[PDB]
Amino acid sequence: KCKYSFKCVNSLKEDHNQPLFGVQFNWHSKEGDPLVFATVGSNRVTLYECHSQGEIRLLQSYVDADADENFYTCAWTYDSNTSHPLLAVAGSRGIIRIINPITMQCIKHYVGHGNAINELKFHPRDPNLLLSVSKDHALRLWNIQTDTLVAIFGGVEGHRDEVLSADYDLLGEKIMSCGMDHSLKLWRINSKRMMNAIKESYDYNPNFISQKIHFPDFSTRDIHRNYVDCVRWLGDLILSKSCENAIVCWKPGKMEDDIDKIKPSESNVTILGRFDYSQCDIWYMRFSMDFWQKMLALGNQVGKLYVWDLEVEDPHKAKCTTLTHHKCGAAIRQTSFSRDSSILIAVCDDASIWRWDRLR
Amino acid sequence: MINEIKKNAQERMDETVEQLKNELSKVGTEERRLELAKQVVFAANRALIRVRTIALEAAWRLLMLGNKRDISQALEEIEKLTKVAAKKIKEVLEAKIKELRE
Repeated sequence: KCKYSFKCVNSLKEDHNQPLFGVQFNWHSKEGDPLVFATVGSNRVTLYECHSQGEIRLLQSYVDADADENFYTCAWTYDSNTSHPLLAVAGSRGIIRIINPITMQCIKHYVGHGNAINELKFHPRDPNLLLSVSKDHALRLWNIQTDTLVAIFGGVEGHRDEVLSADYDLLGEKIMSCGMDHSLKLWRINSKRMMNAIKESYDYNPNFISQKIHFPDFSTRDIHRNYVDCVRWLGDLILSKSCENAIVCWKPGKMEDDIDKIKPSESNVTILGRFDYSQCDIWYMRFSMDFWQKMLALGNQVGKLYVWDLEVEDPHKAKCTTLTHHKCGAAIRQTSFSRDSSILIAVCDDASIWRWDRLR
Repeated sequence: MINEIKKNAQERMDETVEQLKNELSKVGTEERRLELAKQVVFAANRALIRVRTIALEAAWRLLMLGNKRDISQALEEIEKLTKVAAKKIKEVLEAKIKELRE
């Protein structure tokens, strides 16, 4: 049974008063470094630093020239040479912006088809490989050092409709995407073809032909009945949610099947458990985990934060005391754990930020 | 350290495997056996998770120490330890899951 306990130590409402869509702590930091998180919403990126006694300090504030920009997602990386962190941001205008957090300067930018961007993820082992999920039938892999589009996932046997979400596994050997067509698709990026595509993107110099991957390495529509808006890897297992107020834990093939022996033709799936909750059946409601994947968090549309202990097998027993506050009534779009799992931040539609410090 | 990062990881991953091997020793109808098989799958996944996250944390620590010849040799060695520990976890799973049936 879950043992985790949290206390609300602070909260703030951002001056712009617009919904905050994204929040991400920077995990590319050493023990002893300050705990920094980024929040995105409207045409703004704001960096905050968590301090003692619940203090939340404003470090940086970025305003995009394009007043019509509505940032939805952000993801952290670091510069291969200097090792200084970098923040990628994207939203409504279909543009990926790479911001240097020291100067708050947009150094690089990438444009795909031009459709709004749903989600951003950096490759766990290659900091220059950025995965973009946009309001389109395909997902893109970018090389931000050489500024090239490595690969396009979709088409003939891609998602029949808009891809909503995607995630890399712990070692960046594979991607699991999901979308409007109810399907979840496996794209292996440790294949000879994908390794070579990556290599050539690095070897390219002015001071480029992208791979068109029309077919996945596994596909299923037997997990959810409605659109899948959030997908995450939990080891060799998958966590995914729909509008049916549950996160489903499942795996490809049968109970004992090794994820790396799974054939593209595999017709079977195994459901392992469901993380039940309530009032979170609206569009763009994201779930997150800490570094060690010991905790699962999900905010709902009325300002309640559900937490689960991922070390507990039975999802019913894994349910931790729900985090509530009398002045927190706005939909929680996203939540972020600090690198050490001591601070949990939640961001809402009313521009509020909520800080929960782990008691136990 | 560069030497301590590879060492602290080697032991941490090996203490992971030892904890799974014992966690598993603590583990019938067709249904009851499928519940035990799930339990062993759950346990080995938690092990695969730990090993991979140790590698990630070992990798990043080294990457945040900038040799360039020994720092790339460090990651090379750590990523090799990870594949060894994952193999051993997937073999201890395949031994216990066949033991419950037999």
